[PDB]
Amino acid sequence: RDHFALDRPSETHADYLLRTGQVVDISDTIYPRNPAMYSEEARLKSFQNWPDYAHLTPRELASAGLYYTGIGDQVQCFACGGKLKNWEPGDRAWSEHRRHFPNCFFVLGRNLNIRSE
Ligand SMILES: [Zn+2]
Repeated sequence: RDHFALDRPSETHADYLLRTGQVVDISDTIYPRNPAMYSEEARLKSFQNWPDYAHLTPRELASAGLYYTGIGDQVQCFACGGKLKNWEPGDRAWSEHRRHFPNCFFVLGRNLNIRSE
């Protein structure tokens, strides 16, 4: 019969929460387009032999969700898929990433621990 007096009928898990919660962010997926550099450390490898005049720091790029494709000073976002070339002095690595691709789920909430609050 109705074990537990009901059997957790009202809300059980995501599959059930879908009725209201809904997992679909904005109906456009959101999985990384290059997990190879999902971790900051891994991203480091991306900048294997990072020049000294590129434009910005290699790590910072990783922290910004940018993976180097060996194309000179051209970096791209492995998450949403935002490539940017022809950088200039002053334009923050990801600062231009959002300007040309502001729909990056990483840009907004940053992602990763970095709780603080
Ligand atoms: Zn992005």
